[PDB]
Amino acid sequence: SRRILLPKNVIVECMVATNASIWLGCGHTDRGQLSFLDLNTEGYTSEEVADSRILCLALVHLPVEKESWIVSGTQSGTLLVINTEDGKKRHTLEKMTDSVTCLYCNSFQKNFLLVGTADGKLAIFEDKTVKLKGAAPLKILNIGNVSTPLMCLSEVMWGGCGTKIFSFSNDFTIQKLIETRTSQLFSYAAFSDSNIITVVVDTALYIAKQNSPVVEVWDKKTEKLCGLIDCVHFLREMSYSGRVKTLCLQKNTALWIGTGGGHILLLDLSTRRLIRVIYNFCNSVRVMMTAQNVMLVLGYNREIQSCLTVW
Amino acid sequence: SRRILLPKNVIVECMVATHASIWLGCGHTDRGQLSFLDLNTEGYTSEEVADSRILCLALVHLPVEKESWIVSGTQSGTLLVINTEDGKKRHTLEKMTDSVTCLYCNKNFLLVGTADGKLAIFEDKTVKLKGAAPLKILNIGNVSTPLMCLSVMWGGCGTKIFSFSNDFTIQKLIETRTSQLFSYAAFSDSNIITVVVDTALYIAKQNSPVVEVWDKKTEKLCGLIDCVHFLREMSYSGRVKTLCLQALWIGTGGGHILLLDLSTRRLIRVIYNFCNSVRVMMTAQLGSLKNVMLVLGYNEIQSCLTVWDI
Repeated sequence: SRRILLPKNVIVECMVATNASIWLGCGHTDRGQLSFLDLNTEGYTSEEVADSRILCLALVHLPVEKESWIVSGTQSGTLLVINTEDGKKRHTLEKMTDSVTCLYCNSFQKNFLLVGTADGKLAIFEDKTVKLKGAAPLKILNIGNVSTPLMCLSEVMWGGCGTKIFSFSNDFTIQKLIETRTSQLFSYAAFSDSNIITVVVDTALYIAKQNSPVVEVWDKKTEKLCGLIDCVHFLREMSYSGRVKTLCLQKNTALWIGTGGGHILLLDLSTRRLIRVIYNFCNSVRVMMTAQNVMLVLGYNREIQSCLTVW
Repeated sequence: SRRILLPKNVIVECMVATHASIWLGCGHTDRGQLSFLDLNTEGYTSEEVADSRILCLALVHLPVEKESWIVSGTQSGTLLVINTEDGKKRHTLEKMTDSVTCLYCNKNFLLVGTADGKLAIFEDKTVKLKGAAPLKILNIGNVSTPLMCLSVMWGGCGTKIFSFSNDFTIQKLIETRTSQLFSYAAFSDSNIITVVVDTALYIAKQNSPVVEVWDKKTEKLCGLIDCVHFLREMSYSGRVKTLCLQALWIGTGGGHILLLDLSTRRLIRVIYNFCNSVRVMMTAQLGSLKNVMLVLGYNEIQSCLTVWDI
């Protein structure tokens, strides 16, 4: 477990891992700046590659043809594809009608690039088609509207659009559509009327909402509330907001929760709840993800100092 | 609405009103101290009447024979009955096997819940007889599940809600620990301290900021009210101490009082820092057509009784 300090005032919007290194989208700038961080040497390099802020990143790897492409989704809707080995090899896919708010690589075996936009749409690209300039998506799913951003995808595929959880499979048709805005069992109603920010898929669906300390648990079959995890009460065992910022699952049993503060919770998902709790791990946990085995946690302190902890 | 300051360092464990004045059990003392407060003159008098702390009060009124008796249940299990008009008329009913933790007036009956999970029933008249035995004793729980609230009659024993109507059968027996799946597990694993019955059951648990709402028929959770989250619209504990129906009043461990709607579970009113700690909140009839709201709080201790009309 070591901490890697990023250059001062660097803000990280998005992050993807691959001498291990990571690609970063920068949020301290209104244009599209792509950064590269060597985890072994802690070296940081960046380049302006697009006209609008890079919101989300995805790494498309082609085992045949031996090529890795880094895909940047931007605030203007542009999908910029850049070659990992030769930066002079870069092009743009079809422009989205709104900002790109989600990038996921799925596999069905066929691999795909799923592109969620801010106007509630989900564009699907095939593995190979990412190499082609001006490439069009195989299909576009109109799941929401301009007011329901599609912000998270997890793996059948589950996703969050506004206050709705959606599911889709091979044919890319929306099978399950679950409205989470209403439930009589809600400990508090105002938290549940927020956009879903993250979805982790285990035996049940564990979702988090914007500016909400309550992780909701919904059932895949019955499409109803399974349970509630109130981070405020777990933290208090006292002025913590408990606002959930990120969810990360372990091998099978454990769930990491990064809160608005620097607090990280580790709960068991089988018969009890609380395993571990680290207070003031940073000032604010922003991103938490697994990579290949390894745990990456991006937090920031505030001038702004972003840090990447890894164990 | 007017507030009456009790003498300094007086602690009120239990409370019952009559017509206006109130009877108080004192908690600042290890023996059984009964106090009397005139709501018109704010005059306070007290007397040591028992050997152990008076935990509960009940006022048995007999319309025929025209007699009012004040019954005190104590920490040793003693049930002391005293005449309202003549204090020299006092006696003791059958000793309970453990401390008396609940006294309710319900043909009229006196229900006596104890700390070892038992409920003794006395008839209206039998309260006048020295050493009188109860009509029946229901063993609902055990030494570890005290019976602490009564409100058909519903009651709370440990983490279980029980029901009974004609005194010889426990009708409903509902385990409320099952709500571990929602909001918080440690809060739901606590003894029920108060129960209010309107259409669903609104229960509160010891050291819990979550008022649970259960269904009478399906015997399952209807909803949850988290006082911490309602108060935050910041270090408030939100620990519920008292529930009252009017709308639902909630007095918290702090000095905070919430007034929520039932049909819609929406927030009507919120009074912050009403005192340092709300302890009791109840309705009383101070005379003919006189419905009144009494709130006992405390603030080195200063207990106060706020009183307003409904």
